Amino acid sequence: VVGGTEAQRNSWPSQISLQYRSGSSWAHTCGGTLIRQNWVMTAAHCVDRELTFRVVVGEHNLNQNDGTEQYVGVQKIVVHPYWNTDDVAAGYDIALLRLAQSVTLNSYVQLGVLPRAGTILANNSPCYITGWGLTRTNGQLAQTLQQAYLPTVDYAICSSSSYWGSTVKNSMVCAGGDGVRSGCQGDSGGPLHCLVNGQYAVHGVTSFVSRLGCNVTRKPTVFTRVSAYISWINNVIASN
Ligand SMILES: *[C@@](O)(c1nnc(C(C)(C)C)o1)[C@@H](NC(=O)Cn1c(-c2ccccc2)ncc(N)c1=O)C(C)C
Repeated sequence: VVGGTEAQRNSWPSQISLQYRSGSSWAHTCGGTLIRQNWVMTAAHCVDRELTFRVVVGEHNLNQNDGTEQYVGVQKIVVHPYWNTDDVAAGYDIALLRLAQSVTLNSYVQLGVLPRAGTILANNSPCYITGWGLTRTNGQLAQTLQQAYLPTVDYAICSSSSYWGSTVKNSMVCAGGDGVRSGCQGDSGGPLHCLVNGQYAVHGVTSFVSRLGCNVTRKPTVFTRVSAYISWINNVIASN
């Protein structure tokens, strides 16, 4: 997250860190959202590689024992049937991970609430992106969970020429684009929390940014619109 601030320890309990084993250690690669005690929602492009993954919940500082972490393995990965490797502009950038074990819920580990199917947010809706991603373009990962106020940019504006044009689809959500704050490498697969009716719900799964850089003016961070896949999500968990 570029232009963010450190999130409080118990602010975003649904956030998880998706890690893969590199050598004899584990390294954070993407974010994700806990939606069931044994199911995690993330980006398809995060699990496109033939790597061994693990999930960490109750995580705050990547390199320090917080005394709240739970480490669980991934037992099954379900990518959207229409997902096309490396083709993030086509959409369908979403995947579900079935955990090897059910995690324990407490003040640091909670399920993120999903929006009702078809829900679209008004322009400039208050949202927050969270993650341990790069704090600067071509910089380095954050040590502690970061958060940044990222207001939505409706489809009409985001799909305009001065913005993303045809690259963005209606199955996506645009947030930010002020040139100061944004998502960045390592935030992928994570949640976009938006305030709706006094409650925070996960309306997006972080997908991509401009090839030019993370925080580019008029190039908001793009997310998969969660509300467009509620039926798919329910179908997967129900038969797995
Ligand atoms: C997303 O954070 C993410 N996913 N993988 C990674 C690495 C491996 C840590 C860099 O970071 C990142 N978004 C993207 O990387 C999306 N992206 C791609 C792309 C496509 C397929 C697989 C990986 C990456 N390609 C081009 C551009 N412009 C992208 O943003 C953050 C959300 C910024």
